[PDB]
This record gives sequence, C-alpha cells and structure tokens, in this order.
Amino acid sequence: PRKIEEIKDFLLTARRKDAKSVKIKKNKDNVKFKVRCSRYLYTLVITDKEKAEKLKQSLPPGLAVKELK
Amino acid sequence: AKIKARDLRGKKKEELLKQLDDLKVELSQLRVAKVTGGAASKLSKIRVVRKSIARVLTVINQTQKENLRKFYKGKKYKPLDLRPKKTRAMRRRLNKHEENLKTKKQQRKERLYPLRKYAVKA
Amino acid sequence: MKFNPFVTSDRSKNRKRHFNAPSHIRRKIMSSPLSKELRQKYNVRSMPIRKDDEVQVVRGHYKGQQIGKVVQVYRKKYVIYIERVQREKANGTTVHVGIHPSKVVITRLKLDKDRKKILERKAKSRQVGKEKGK
Amino acid sequence: QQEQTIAEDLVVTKYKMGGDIANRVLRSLVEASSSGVSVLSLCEKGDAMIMEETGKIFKKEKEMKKGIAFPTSISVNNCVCHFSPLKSDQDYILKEGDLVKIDLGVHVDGFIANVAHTFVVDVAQGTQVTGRKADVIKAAHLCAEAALRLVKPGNQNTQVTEAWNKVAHSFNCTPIEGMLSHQLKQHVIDGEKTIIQNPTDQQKKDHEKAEFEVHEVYAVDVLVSSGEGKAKDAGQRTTIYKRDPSKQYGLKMKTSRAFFSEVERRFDAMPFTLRAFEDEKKARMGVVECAKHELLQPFNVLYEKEGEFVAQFKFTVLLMPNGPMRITSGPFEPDLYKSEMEVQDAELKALLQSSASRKTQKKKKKKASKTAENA
Amino acid sequence: SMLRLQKRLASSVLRCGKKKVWLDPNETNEIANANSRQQIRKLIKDGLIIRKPVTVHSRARCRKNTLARRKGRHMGIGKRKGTANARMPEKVTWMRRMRILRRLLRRYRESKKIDRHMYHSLYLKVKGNVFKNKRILMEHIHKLKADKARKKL
Amino acid sequence: KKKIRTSPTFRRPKTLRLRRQPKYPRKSAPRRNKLDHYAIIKFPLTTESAMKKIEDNNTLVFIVDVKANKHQIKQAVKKLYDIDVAKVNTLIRPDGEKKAYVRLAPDYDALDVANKIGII
RNA sequence: AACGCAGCUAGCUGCGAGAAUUAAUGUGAAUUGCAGGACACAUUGAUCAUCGACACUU
RNA sequence: UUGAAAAGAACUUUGAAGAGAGAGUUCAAGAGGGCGUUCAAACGAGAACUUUGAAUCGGGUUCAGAUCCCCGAAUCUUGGAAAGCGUCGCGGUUCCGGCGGCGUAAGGGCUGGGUCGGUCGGGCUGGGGCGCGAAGCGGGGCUGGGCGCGCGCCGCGGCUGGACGAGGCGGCGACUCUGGACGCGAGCCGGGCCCUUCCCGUGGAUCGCCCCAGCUGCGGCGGGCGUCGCGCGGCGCCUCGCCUCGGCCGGCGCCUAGCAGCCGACUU
Repeated sequence: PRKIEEIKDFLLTARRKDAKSVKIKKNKDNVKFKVRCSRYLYTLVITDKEKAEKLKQSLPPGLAVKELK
Repeated sequence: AKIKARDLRGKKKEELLKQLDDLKVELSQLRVAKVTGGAASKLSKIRVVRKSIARVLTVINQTQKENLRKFYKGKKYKPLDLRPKKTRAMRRRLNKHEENLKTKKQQRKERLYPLRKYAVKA
Repeated sequence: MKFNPFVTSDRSKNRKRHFNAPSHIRRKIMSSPLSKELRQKYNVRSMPIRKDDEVQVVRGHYKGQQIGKVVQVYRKKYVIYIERVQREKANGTTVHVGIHPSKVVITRLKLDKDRKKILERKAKSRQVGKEKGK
Repeated sequence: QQEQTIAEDLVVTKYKMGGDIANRVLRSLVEASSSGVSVLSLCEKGDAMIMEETGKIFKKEKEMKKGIAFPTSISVNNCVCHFSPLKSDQDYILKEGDLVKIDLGVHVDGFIANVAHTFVVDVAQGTQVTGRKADVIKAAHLCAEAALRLVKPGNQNTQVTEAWNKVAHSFNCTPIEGMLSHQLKQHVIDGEKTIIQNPTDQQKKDHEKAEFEVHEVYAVDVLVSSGEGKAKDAGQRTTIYKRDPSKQYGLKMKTSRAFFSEVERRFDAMPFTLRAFEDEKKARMGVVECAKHELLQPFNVLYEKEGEFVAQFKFTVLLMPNGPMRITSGPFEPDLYKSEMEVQDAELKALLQSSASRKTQKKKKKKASKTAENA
Repeated sequence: SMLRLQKRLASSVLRCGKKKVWLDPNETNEIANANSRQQIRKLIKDGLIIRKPVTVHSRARCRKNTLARRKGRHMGIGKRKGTANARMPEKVTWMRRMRILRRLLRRYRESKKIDRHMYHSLYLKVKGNVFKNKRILMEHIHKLKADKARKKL
Repeated sequence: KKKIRTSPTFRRPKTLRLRRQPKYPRKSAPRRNKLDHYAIIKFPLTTESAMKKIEDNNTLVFIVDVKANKHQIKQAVKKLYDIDVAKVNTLIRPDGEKKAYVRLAPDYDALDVANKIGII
C-alpha cells in the first residue's frame, strides 16, 4: 500500500490500463480514495470535502466506483 | 449393439479410435452412476463396457503388430520383439546351416567309405 | 480288468477328478438315459441333460409317471430341478427339490442343431461296433 | 381427538369433492391422449387442471387446505409407477399400442383421494386388444375386484393378498414383491394398517398383523407384472418426495435449508414434484441432502425386463357400518381385452362371479332388507 | 440427552473453556439438536447458552496490606526471611549512589559553581566512599568553595 | 618451435564423438500413452462435505490417479468438459487415492458443470 | 517382492491400468451367495478347457 | 465331519433382550450352525458409575483441516475500521443459520532561580466578505375535503352437490333441508392519490464569525463608597487582593552557608 500525497499523480495512477477499481471511504474527518492496481492499493487521503465531490466527478470512465459509506 | 471382435477387423484406425473413445465415455458415466447409489441395470454394464474397451484395443494392437511383421520381412535386422523368443539358450544355439558343417577332410572320409548294409548268415 | 497303465484305479484320485472337475466335462457326467421307445427312433442310449426337456423321475421319493420338464440344470452341485417336483418350505413359500440326472429318464428331447450332431455322432459309432463281429 | 372422523356429513362431502374432481380430470386426460402426446405436457396439464379448479372452489374461505395431493404420474409399458418427468429429463412421444398408466390425487382439508388407471394408446373403436397385454390387464382388473369384494371388516391383509396370488397366477402373472396399499387418515397419506402382496420373509415377519375395522378409508393399489413380479429401479431419477414430519435434523448446507423451508411454506407433509420449483438445480442439490438424512421419503420410479407389461389399478374405498364402499373407479371397459387365460379356480370363479351381478345399484342391497321378513 | 458434543462446540464459538459454558437445563431438547456452529450461535443470541463470568480473585485482601507495607507495618525484625543483601542488593545501592552523586557533580560543572580542577578532584572523592549522601556532598562543596574563594582574598 | 607445451601436465586430448544412428529401432512401435485424459480422472465425489464446495466455494472435487500431477489434472478437466480451471489442489488420502480440489474459473459456475456431469 | 484389479469382496486364488482377463481354436447352453444383462445356439455362441495371437504398473 | 436334500425351524405366547413354552420339517433334533463426593431433573426396561444444573501475514470459516480453504494486504501514519471485540436493540424460527446503535527520622527526580521599555506569537477594534431561524423559492409527504378501492361485517335471492323419510311377491320413481360458489341491498366500516396546508433543501439582510486596515496590550475577578432594576441581573474609582497573556532583543535587573513549587519510589 503506497500513500499518494498529491492529487495530480493520483489521476494518472488511476487511469492506467491495469487499475481495476476505486473504492471511496468517507470517514468522519476525511475522505480516502483507494485505487486497486496490479501490485499496489494506492491511497489518497484528503480532508476538504468540497474537493472530494469534485474528484469523484473527475474520474475516468469504465472504472468501478463502489462507495463504502 | 453387439461389439464383436471379428466384425471390427476390417476397419481403419479412425473408426477404431472413434468407437474407442466414446466407449471410454460411458465407462466414466457409470462410475458417476456408481457413487450415487446407482442401479444394477447400470452397474452390471461396467464389466460389459470394460471388456468391450479391452476388445477394441486388442483388435487395434493385433492389426498394428501385423503391419510391422509385414514391413520387416526381408530385412537383415528386425527390432528386438519382432524376432522370435522361444527361450534364451535356444537362441544361443547354432543356426541350422552351421549345425552340421563338415570339413573337406570329413566329407572325403564319408565319400570313399560309406556305411554298407551288410548281413551275416549262419 | 483294466489294461492301461495311464488311467488310474485309485480311489482318492478318481474322487478328486470328480468333485472339482471343470464345468464342461461336468456337463457329461450329468447324463441320463432315454425311454425304451426313443432308443428306437434314434440309435442312442444316453445323452447329456439339457435346460428344457421333458423328463421323469424313476427312483426316490418323487417316483412317478409325470412327464415334467427340466427347468434348471445346476452343475455346481450336480443336480437338476423339475417343474412339478417341488416341496413346501415350512414358511409358506415353495422350493424345488434337486435330483441326480442318472435317476431320471428322458421321454422328450429338446432337439436343435447342436443336438442333431451329438445324436448322429453317437449313432454312427454304434454301427461300427457291429461290423467287428463278422 | 381434535381431528374429525368420517362421522360427519361435510367430511364425506369433501371425500366426494376430491374423488369426483379426480375422476373428472382423469376422464378428460384419458380422452385427451393420442399417439404422440408429450408425457411432460400431460403431467403439466394434470397439475394445471387441479390447480385451476382448486382455485375455482372454496375461495371465500382463506385458510382451507386443498389441492395437489399426489402429482400426476404417467408411466410406460415396462415402467411400474410414479413417473413424473422434468424439464431437463427425456420425454416419450407416445405411440400406438402402448400401456399407459395414469395416476393422480387431490386432497381437501387433509382428506386424500388417489386414483390410477391402466389402458392402451389408440386402439380403435373397431379394433380390439389381444395377447399378453390383455392377459396382464385382465389379471390386474380381477385383482381389483378381488380387493373390492374380499376386503370387509373383520378380515386381515392375508386373505386379499393370497387371493391376489391365485388370481394373478391363474392368469400366470405375478404381483410385484413388496408394495403397500395404504391407510388414509386426516393429513396422513400412509398409516400402518396396510395391505402387502407377495412378501419376502423379513418384510412379512415384520409386517404386523391387523384387522379391517369400521369407519376406515383405504387406498388400494394393484401392480401386476406380466413377467416375474420382481421390479427394481434402473437409475431413472426420482422426482417425487414427501415430507416426514416426526424427523428432526438441522441441515448444514444453506441450499438444503432454503429448500426445506420452501417445502414448509408451500406444502406441509404433502407429496410433490421437483417441477414446481422451476429453478430445479438448487432443488436437486438440496434434495440430495434432504433424502440422505431421512427428511423426505422418495417415490422411486421402478421398471422391469425389456418387453414387460405391468398393470395398475388404484382406488380408495370407505368403511361405513354398511361396509366398504367404492368412491372412485378408473374408466375401464373390460370387454375390449381378449385374454385366453383367466381365473380357473372354481371357488374363486364363483367368488368373483358373485359380485358381477351385484354391481347394479347401491340401494338394491338395502331395499330387499324389508322383504327378508315378508314371507 | 447427552450433550458432550454441544458443550464442545459452544466453548469454541465462545472462545472460552468448557468451565464457563452454561447450558439451559430446562430447554434441553432445543439445545440437543445442534450439530453445527451456526446452530450453536443461534442459541447464544437467543439466550439459552450463556458464557458465565469469571470467578472472583479479588485483590482487596492483598492491596490493603500493600498500603500498610507501604508504611512499614509488617516489616519488623521477624517478618523478614532473606539476608539484607538478598532483600535489597548492596551492589544496587552503590550503583545508585554513584548515579546520584556523579550527576549532581556534573550539574555544578556546566552551571559554573566549580571549576575542572575541583570537579576532577571531587570525582575521585565520590569514588572513594567519602560522601555519604547528597546533603553531605553539597555543603562540603559550600565550605570547600568559601575558603578557596578566601584564598583569593 | 611448433610442437610446444607450456603446460606441465599431459591432459587427455578431445577426440570426436559421433552420435548414434542405428541400423534398426530397438522396440517395434512407440508405446501408446496409457495415462491419457480418460484415465486421469476416475470418478467425482458426492459426499456431504464435498457439497460445501460447489456452491459455497465454487469447485468440483474428483478422485484422480496417483500418477497425475496438477498440470495433468488441469489439462484433463479442461479437455473433458470444455471449461476453465482456476487452480488445482491435491492430497493423497489414507485410503490410497488422490483427491483433487479443482477450482473452476469465476466466469464459470460449478453448479452447472456438475449438472452436465450428473452428481447434482 | 511391492502395490493395484469384482456390481455387492476381507482372506486364499487368479490377473496387470486390456487388470478374477482380450483375441484365436475346440466345445455347445450356461455362471450362481444376491442381482443384472447377453445368449435365433448358422445372420454365430453362454460356459468351461486349451493357448499358437496381443498385452504385461513399480 | 448337521442331514439324503436346508426341507436351517412359518405361526402363537412370556421377556427390552439373550433365552424359553406349544407348533412345524425330518426315519432321526437322544442330527439345531464347532451340529455323526452430595442433591435434583432428563433419556432409558434398567442409574453409585451417563448427561444437564447447584454446592507470508491478518480476519472469517468445519462434526472433524487450516500460516494450506475463502476474503484482503503483500513478496505516528498507508494497511485501518469497511475487520475484530464489549454492550444495546429489532426481525425470525431448518429462507429466518439475518441486520442496526453506541463504544474501544534518613534515603530522589522534574521546571523557573527576576526589574523595566522596543520586536514577535498575539489579544482587540473599524471598512468589506461568509453561515442562518424567519418573509420567500424548488418542492416530498401520517394533516383538513372528494374519487376508483377492501373482491369485508350483517342479512336476502337463485343455481348446483350431498343427505334423509317412505314402498312393492331380484325390480324403480316422486317429495324436503343444507354445503360450495355467485349476484344483490354501499346498512356498516379499513388502505392510497389531487388543492392551500404539515414538513425540509437554497440565495440575500440582523445576529455570530473571518479577510483587509490600526497599537504590542487585551479580556476578566474581589472588598469600601454610589446603590438602580424589567427568572435574569447590572454599574464608576482606589486597592498593602489581582492574573500584569507570553517569547526574543535592549538602558534596564544579580539567588551565591541555596530556594520555590510539582511529582515519586521502595527500604533501614
């Protein structure tokens, strides 16, 4: 499990050919985006909830998006 | 049907392999129908299929070896099963031609002095 | 007596060549006579018993004139079963009594192609036995 | 105690209400046969008409149990009983001159009628049936009248059993070894005071003796074979099960628990078929465990030798204080079968001959009772 | 009737021993037809099979006494049964004093109350068992400093 | 100055080695493969704890021959039934057979493959 | 020597993944503890004997 | 080593049984299968002894295997709370064997050893901006009125099945009641939708806060004097009572036989 600090290199790590699914978990304080790939489950931890609804909308098609809340 | 052995002996290999590997299907099905209780109408057939699968394979092999005898007839060397196997020490025995060779001295003494058929009176 | 050095007059060997003899030779041990009229249609004296041919007992408890046909030949125990020769088991069911084929005479012969050989093979051999008397 | 006997009017009215709906659908389905009608379609048609007219009657009252007691069973020449096929099973397109045995039952309020009949496909009205078919069918029909008239109160199972033996072997045929003709009660399709025929020694040493009593409702089944009378299953899949109530076992497999709970939600201790579940795979792999742990008793389809003809007649009968009484009878014309062999035992001839002139009315037996003291 | 099976599976799904597994003696028949784990778990939420609480080993007999041996009530001359080297090791006391005295003597070096030419003198004074405890080393420094600050006068 | 040896030990030279080219084959025909697909798998299992596997774990279990490894089991289940095998496991059971836990692919379902076979 | 093979089988017996036997030749209606299924008995043959063909795991 | 042949003991009867008593087969059964710790309850027939109760890793799973099977990760935080565990509650009794709530005397050590002004963390105020009950907007729906709707409660009508009384010196026809199921009389009463209306969501103003702008001080307490009130309270000065909000820098200020507070052990 790697932890991605910035948002810009999360979209390219999610729009790779081998990235299988995205699972979004909304905690109390923050929202964790989790993308499953061949080797790693990458995690993006972000707290600003106005950006979390932006980032769900800005996701590539054909990529599974099952929320966990 | 009646899987007769002399019936099968005129055929080619493909239909002897066709009729084999579907007979190997029903034997596999009866073994499925033997582990689920079954019924003697099905389970008295297991021997009927097995001794028929044994019958098709012998008609294959007897015809296969028959073609190998026909091919290595006039050869100096045959493979080590296409040559006869009476017993071991009867293969170390001399062949018929060399089993009675007489030297040139020997067949002069048999030519000049043959055994005569005499008869002694009294 | 017996002037053959290669067959035995031994008791325990004649019994062993009988009580575990193979079952095709065991067929002809279980032979049987004919009637006095069916030795005249054919020219045979005795003949091996068959699954289905009419027969009658001549010795034993079931002695009678009832022409009842053979319904089983059972070579493992040297015995045959007759149709109307049965016996009431005490249960209520009814079992057969088995009798030895030397004790029954055949008054009707199940005739087909394999019988017509062995009934003509035994027939030709009994005229050859009558030309050694001339 | 709570469960009522036949000592009420509505009880016998429900027995009539089951028997005549079974007779109506049975006559319509026998007439609706031809050379070619799919057996699966026949079983669907039978359970469809039973469901149709069960939905027609008594629908004001929301809690009354009524419907398919015993599902439709359509057997064959060689076959014996209980042949209800499936969707994935192999079906027989029917054909000229085939022994068809039709069996079905209807329950009202836990009161059960069962009826079976045996006949020939498409013998024409000018043409007549001969041979060993006619031999075994007239054999089983005289066994049917021997059951219909040799059962009276005070008897045992032994008399009718060992008269069936003489009837069928005067026809030179044989009753199949080990059947049970059943005691019927309230929600109980099989009690214990029954009828055996042709028993083996353990199953008759353990067959507990009993006496025909009064206020009693029995179903009689006759399956006479034109051969040896020793039937056994051939690997054909049993599709009819019933629920045995006293058994308690908690199933480990989720599939079998779902199956056994749906059985509780659809029919409590009633016989049924696997077609009703319409996703039969889950039902098959549940019913394996259910049949293994004695929770469903099966109705195993049996056959006999190739070339056989086994004839079946099943009817219920009711014990009044007048005696036994016929409530159902399969539609049979005994004149069409030409059998050279028949019953030759002269006492049994007169015994079966006596009741042939008796089946005229059901009131002439009581009408002459006032005339007994007249001379 | 015989519940050796149902006692064993219950202790597994409760993660306890069989000592702490209570079966209901009135509803024996509902417990007795339980051949699986899920059917045991069914009878635990339904309150027939109960995990008993642990038996009481309280510390109240031995904690009051700790509060009295914190004050010295049970020590005495005749409640001790080891040597004074086995009760409190005499190495550990020396290995404690030299922690205490060298650290306070190191406190005065970077706080500039003593120079090095007294610290290295007094370090060997501590080593040789001259100074009994901390309130003896400390005013020995105060008298030692004052006369040395008087040799500057 | 040509026959020179700077090595103080006479190591044996390397002579040419021909390969075999015999006058006649030793045995008559190549033998027929006796451990084919129909002899790998003997029968499937139908026990009640084998039925915790078909629905609840998506797998068949067969009794296969002891001389069969997991590639020969995988090639056989695919060949007989035209299906897709995920992974296979084995254990030689104390009766002396070899019980294989072949797991089918998640696209396939073992409830319907056991339907075509017939243990259902 | 070891291990395997019977519908119901552990021992003895027989046999080798063609596994209580296949083919061929005689013979000519059974084997049998229970069953089942072949078997016009010449549109070819159950059974047993023979044994020359074929096969024969470690 | 039964007997010629299994004809190897049907049936009845006592017993939970092994075992017997009649009966039957046989020339023969003097031939019957090696034969010429305590107490109580439960199940059981039977209780001192039975059972129940009282004295390469993580997670799950079986009647029996799991670092091997499934799920998931791999070769303070991501994994991580979506899992476990502790409680609390609903549904349900072989689908039910499912789901939600809340929680997780002596012996030592730590800080500061200080006065005041400039700077900063700041604390505070003005201009502008942000969140909102409520007027209002989009509207969802247990409200207030109407309509199809319960294939209803109660009673009525007709049809059909069943049953019964009666009778002939083996012969058949007539009479009456009720059950099913329908229709009728809305006489009766229960479940949903349409309009303001009950009810939340969004944008602007007060009110609460923040950005920008102004200074290194701002917010708050107690006693005497004055003292007024529409449950809430309040005010101005002095203070030998006050916290001087604190850090860095700088005239500015030195405990010095060493304090002040805080914590903490077991020993003699």
